[PDB]
Amino acid sequence: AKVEVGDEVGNFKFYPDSITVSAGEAVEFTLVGETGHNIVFDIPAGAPGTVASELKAASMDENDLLSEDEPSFKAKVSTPGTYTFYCTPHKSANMKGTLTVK
Ligand SMILES: [Cu+2]
Repeated sequence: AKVEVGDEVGNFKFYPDSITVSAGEAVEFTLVGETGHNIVFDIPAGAPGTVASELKAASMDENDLLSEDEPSFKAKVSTPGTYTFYCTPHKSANMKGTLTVK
């Protein structure tokens, strides 16, 4: 799947903010615009440790931002369920989306 992160007008959004993928299908986040962003998954409380490792490996580090020099990030989640992801700089601005894995 492909998700655009931000736009050329500097809005703090994922495009689309809701994606449904198959197990193990990579979703490629690509930066659009000059504002840096990243993607970190929320870890469901109560999640088994296998789902928590997977979601952490599918997340960018705190000190990592997509830039014109690193414009994409690829995440793969194979466990069925729906997961929330957000951008750390603009988490306050409701810059978030959902990933449904079938
Ligand atoms: Cu952002």
